[PDB]
Amino acid sequence: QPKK
Amino acid sequence: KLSLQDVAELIRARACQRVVVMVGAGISTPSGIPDFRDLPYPEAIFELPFFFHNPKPFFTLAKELYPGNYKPNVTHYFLRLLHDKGLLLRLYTQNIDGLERVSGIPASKLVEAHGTFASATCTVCQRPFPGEDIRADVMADRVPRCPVCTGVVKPDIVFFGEPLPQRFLLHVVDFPMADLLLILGTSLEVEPFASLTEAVRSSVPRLLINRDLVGPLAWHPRSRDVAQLGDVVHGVESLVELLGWTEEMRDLVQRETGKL
Ligand SMILES: NC(=O)c1ccc[n+]([C@@H]2C[C@H](COP(=O)(O)OP(=O)(O)OC[C@H]3O[C@@H](n4cnc5c(N)ncnc54)[C@H](O)[C@@H]3O)[C@@H](O)[C@H]2O)c1
Ligand SMILES: [Zn+2]
Repeated sequence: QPKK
Repeated sequence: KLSLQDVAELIRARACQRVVVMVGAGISTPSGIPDFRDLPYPEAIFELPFFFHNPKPFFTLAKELYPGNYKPNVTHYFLRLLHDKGLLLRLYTQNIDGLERVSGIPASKLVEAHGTFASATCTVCQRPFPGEDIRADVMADRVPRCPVCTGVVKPDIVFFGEPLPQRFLLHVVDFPMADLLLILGTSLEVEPFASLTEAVRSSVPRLLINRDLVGPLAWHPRSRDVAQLGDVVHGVESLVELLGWTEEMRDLVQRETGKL
C-alpha cells in the first residue's frame, strides 16, 4: 500500500 | 513559453476545465501557520515509534493546528472559487491544517494526502472517534486516552512509513485527466506526494506559484511550465486579477467570513  | 496571462486565459475560456491542484504548507503561512521549509530531530514528530515513546511533541503541534484555530486565506478561497466555477477536478493537499475543507470545498474534491484532525483513532483497540471528542484534552494540553482500553487516541494524521489514505490513489485517474496542474506552496520534498507533478500529460500546462522553483519543475522543466515566483498570495492575487475574478473573490470571501 502507498506509504508516506 | 507560456505566461501567467496565457494560463489565466485558458481558464477564463474554459480551455482548461479539469484543473488538478497540489498544495503544501506554503499556502497556509498567510493564515499564520508556519511551514517546515525532547524531540531528537524534526521528523520525529510524525514517527510512530517516537510518538509511542513520547506523544507530547505531536500533541503540542496538534493543539497549535487543531481546526478552529486558524482561518483559510485568499489562497484557499481562490481554490474554492475554482470549485464553484466547476473547474476543479481535485485538490491534493499535504497540509494537515484542514483549511481546504473549512473554506467549503466538498470532501469529494479533496485528497488530504497526510490525513486529518477531523477524526481520531485509538492506537490500541482501533476505536474511531470524532476529532471534537479529543478537543478538550488536546487544547487543555492533555494526551487524550481511549475510554475502552486507555490507549493513546491519535488524530488520523498519516505518519512516516504509514499507508497514505485510500483517496490518494485517485491520482492514477486524476493526474492524466487534468488539463491544467496548479502547484502552490510546496517544496515538493515529501514523497510520494511530490512526484505527482510528473503524472500529468506532456501537453498539460503546469503552473507553479511558490517562493522558489522546486523539484522536477526545476530539474526537468517541460515546454508548458509557468513559474510565478514570490509570495503565494501575491501570485494568486495576480492570477485572480488576470482572470478578472476580483469581485467574485470579494463576494465569496465576505460570505464565508461568518462561518469561521
Ligand atoms: N499547514 C500545514 O498543514 C503544515 C504546516 C507545516 C508543515 N507541514 C508539513 C510539510 C510537509 C509537506 O511539505 P510542504 O507542504 O511542501 O511544506 P514545506 O514547508 O516543506 O515547503 C513549503 C513551500 O512553500 C514555500 N512557501 C512558504 N510560504 C510561502 C509564501 N508565503 N509564499 C510562497 N511560497 C511560500 C516554501 O518556500 C516551500 O517551498 C508535511 O510534513 C506537512 O505535514 C504542514
Ligand atoms: Zn482503545
